Amino acid sequence: TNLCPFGEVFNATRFASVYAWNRKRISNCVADYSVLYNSASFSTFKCYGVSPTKLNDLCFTNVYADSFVIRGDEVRQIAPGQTGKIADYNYKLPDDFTGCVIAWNSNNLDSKVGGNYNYLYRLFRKSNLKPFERDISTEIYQAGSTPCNGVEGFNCYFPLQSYGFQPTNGVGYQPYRVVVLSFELLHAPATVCGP
Amino acid sequence: QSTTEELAKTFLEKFNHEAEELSYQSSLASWNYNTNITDENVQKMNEAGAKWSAFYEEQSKLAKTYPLAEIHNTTVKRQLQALQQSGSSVLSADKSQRLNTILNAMSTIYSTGKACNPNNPQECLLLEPGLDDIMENSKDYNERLWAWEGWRAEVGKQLRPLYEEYVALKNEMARANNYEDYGDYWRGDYEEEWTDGYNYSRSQLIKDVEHTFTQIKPLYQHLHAYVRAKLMDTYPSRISPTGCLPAHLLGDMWGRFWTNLYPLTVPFGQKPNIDVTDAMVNQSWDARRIFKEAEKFFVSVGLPNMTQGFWENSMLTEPGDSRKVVCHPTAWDLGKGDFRIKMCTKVTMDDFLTAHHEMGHIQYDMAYAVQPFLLRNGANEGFHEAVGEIMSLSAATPNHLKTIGLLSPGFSEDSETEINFLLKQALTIVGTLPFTYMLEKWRWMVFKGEIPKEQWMQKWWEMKREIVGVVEPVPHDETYCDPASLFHVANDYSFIRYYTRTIYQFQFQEALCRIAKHEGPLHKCDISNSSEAGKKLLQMLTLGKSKPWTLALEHVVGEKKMNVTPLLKYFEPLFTWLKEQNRNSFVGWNTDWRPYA
Ligand SMILES: [Zn+2]
Repeated sequence: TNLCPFGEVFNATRFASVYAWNRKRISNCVADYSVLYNSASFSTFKCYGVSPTKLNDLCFTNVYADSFVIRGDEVRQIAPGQTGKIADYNYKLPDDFTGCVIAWNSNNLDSKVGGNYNYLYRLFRKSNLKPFERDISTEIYQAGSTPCNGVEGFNCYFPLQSYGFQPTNGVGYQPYRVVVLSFELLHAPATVCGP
Repeated sequence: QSTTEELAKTFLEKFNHEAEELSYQSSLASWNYNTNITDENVQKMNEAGAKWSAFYEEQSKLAKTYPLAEIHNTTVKRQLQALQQSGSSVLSADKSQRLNTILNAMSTIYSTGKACNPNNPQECLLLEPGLDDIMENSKDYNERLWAWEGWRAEVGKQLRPLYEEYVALKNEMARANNYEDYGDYWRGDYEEEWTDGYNYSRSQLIKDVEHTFTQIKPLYQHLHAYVRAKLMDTYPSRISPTGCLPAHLLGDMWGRFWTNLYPLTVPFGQKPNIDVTDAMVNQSWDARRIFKEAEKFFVSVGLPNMTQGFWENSMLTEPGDSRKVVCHPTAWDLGKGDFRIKMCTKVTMDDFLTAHHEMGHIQYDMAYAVQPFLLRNGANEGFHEAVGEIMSLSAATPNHLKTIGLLSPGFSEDSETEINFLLKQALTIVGTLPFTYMLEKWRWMVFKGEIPKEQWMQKWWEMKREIVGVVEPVPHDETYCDPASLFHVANDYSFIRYYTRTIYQFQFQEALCRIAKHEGPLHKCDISNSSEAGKKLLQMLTLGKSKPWTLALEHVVGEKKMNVTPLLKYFEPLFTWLKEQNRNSFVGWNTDWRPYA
C-alpha cells in the first residue's frame, strides 16, 4: 500500500558530513520501524520521548531522517541535554526530542587504508545552534579582535575540520553512521500512521 | 573582550584535532615498517615523521604567544605548558643543526662500533651479539675483561669529544629555555606547580632520590656482600673479601642488572625454580592462549578486556615468511585507539610473564585515552613501567600458576622456593637502583658544573666505588667516556625514570595488596580475583598527566612523597636470610681496593 522509502536513507550509498548533515523528510507512509529495530544490525538504538516499542500505534505529520557520520565516542553526544562539539556546533537536539537515534559502526564502508577525509565537522563557532539548525557558513572564526582579512593567521582558524577515518581505528574513533529520526506532530491530518 | 584562557582553549582545540591525525599517520607508518621491513616503508615512515615533527614544531612556536601568567585554569595550563616546550628550537640554525648531527653521529657510532682483542685480530665483534653474549653468559675473567675494556676503549674514546660538545650545546639550549642546565631540564618532568599542597620542585627530586637511597643502603649492602661472597667461588683469586665488585663480572656490559648472575649465587642449587614451559607446551598452549590467559588475569582484577582490534592487528606471532621483522617486545598506542603488541611470542614462561607487562602497558594506555591529546601519558616518567611491572609480579605467583590450571594443585611452595625467587628478584630489581641513582647523579653534576671536563672519569669511578660498590678492572684516563658506553647516555635518554619506577611499583603492589586483604609475606601476594584493588588502580590510571603525579600517587598509596618502605618490606624474608648468612663476612665495600694495583 503506502510503502515508505526507507531504502534511500538507511541503505544509501553516500552519507553527508555531520557539519552538513543530510535531512530527508518523509510523509504519506504506513511505516514499520520494527523491521530495523528487530534486525540486530545496529550498535546504538535509543528512543527518547516515545518508547522503543513496536511503535505500530503512532500517527505522524512527517518524519525527518537526519543522516550523518561521526566517530564512536561522539554518538553519546547525540542525545537530549548533551554538550560537546557535535551537540554545540554541529547538531542540536532540543530537550523535547520526540524521536530516536540509530547508529552503526561503519569501519568497512567509510574508512579506507591511508585515511578517509571526506567527512567534516564544525570545530569552532561564535555561539551555539538553534534546534535542528544547520551551519554551512565557512566564515573564518575570529578568536580575538584582529581581522583575518579572509585568510588564516593569528587567532584565526577554519570552522571546519575533516574526520580522520582509517580502517584500524579502534572503536572509539571508528566511523559510525548515525541516522536520527524525529517524527513531528502538529495541526495536520496525520498522514503518516502505521498499521 | 576575551581573555588569554579563552584564546588558549580555542588554540588547543585546533591543535588537538590536527595532532591526532598527524600523529596517527606517523604511528601507522612506523607500525607498517616494524611489521614489514622494506625500503619504501622506511621512506613512508620518514615522510610521516617529518610531517608530524614539523607541524608539532610550528604549533609549539605558535603556543608561546600565550603567557601562562595570564592563565588560571590548570587543565588548560598543563596542555599549554606541554606544548610550549621548545626543545632545541631556540638556538640558531647553525647550532640547532650541529647538535642534531652530533646526536646522529653519537647514536650511529654506538650501533656500529666493534671491539677486538689481541691474540685474535679476526675476533672483532660488535656489542650485540658479540660482546653481549660474552658479558651475559661467560664465566672467564679475561674473556669478560677484554670485551669490557674493548667496548669502552674503541667506542667511548670516540664518544668523549662528541659528548663534550653535546653537553655544551645542551647546556646552551637549556639556558635559552630558561633553565639552569640540561640536568635541570631533565628533572623538569618531575616539576609540579599550579597546585598548592602537591607542588614539587626540580630541586626536591634530588633530595627525595638521595633520601630514599639512604634507606635501601643496608639492604643493598647485604645483597652486595652476599653476591661478593658467592662470587668468590667462581672467582677464587679475583675478588677481595672486604672490597667491591669488578664491573665486568656483573652479568652485563655495564653492571646495570644482576639477573644473569643468578646461576652463580642461587641459595639452594638443588631446588628448581617454577618454570611452566614444559607444562605449557604439554597443554597444547599457543601464543594466542598466552595472551588470552593474560587478558583473563587482567579481567579478574577489574580491568577491561582488550579490544577486538588488538586480536586482529597485533603481531602476536612471528610471520617468518619473508619479512625481516624487528620484534622487540613493545606495546603500541597507535593514536586513535588502536592498541597493539608486536612481540614475537614463543611457548615459554618468560614470554608468559612479559606478555602481562605489555598488556599492562596497553591497559595504562587505554585508561588515560579520555584525557586531552597533550595529557595522554603517564603521570611522570616512571608510572607506565611500574604498572607494567606490578602485573608481572602478580602473575608470576605460584598461587596464580595454580589457579589458571598451569601448575598442578598437588604442589606446595617450600620454605626454600620463596628464597630463590626473592634472591633472583633482588638481583634484577635491587641491584639496579644504586646503578641508576649513581649514573643520573653523575649526569646531573656534569650538566651543572660541579665536575669540570678534566674530572669526568675521575668523578665517575669515584661515585661508582662510593655508591654502587663497583670498581673498574683497569684505570681509565680522561680520554675515556665510560658512561657513554650505555645506550641511554650515548642516545640522550634520561635515566632516573628507572629509579623512581622501581620505587613506585612496590608502593602500588603493597597498597594493592592491602585492598586485596592479602595476609602473609609481600612476595606471595596475588591481586587476581580482586576488583577492589583493580578499581583503585584504574582510578589513578585514567588520570594521565591531568593532575600532579604527587596527588596521583597519593590516590593509590595514600602518601604524597616517594616511599621506599614497601620495597624494603617486599624483600624482608630475604633481608633476614641475608643478615643470617652474613655473620662471618664483611658487610660493606672499601673503595681502597683496586683489581689492577
Ligand atoms: Zn615496558
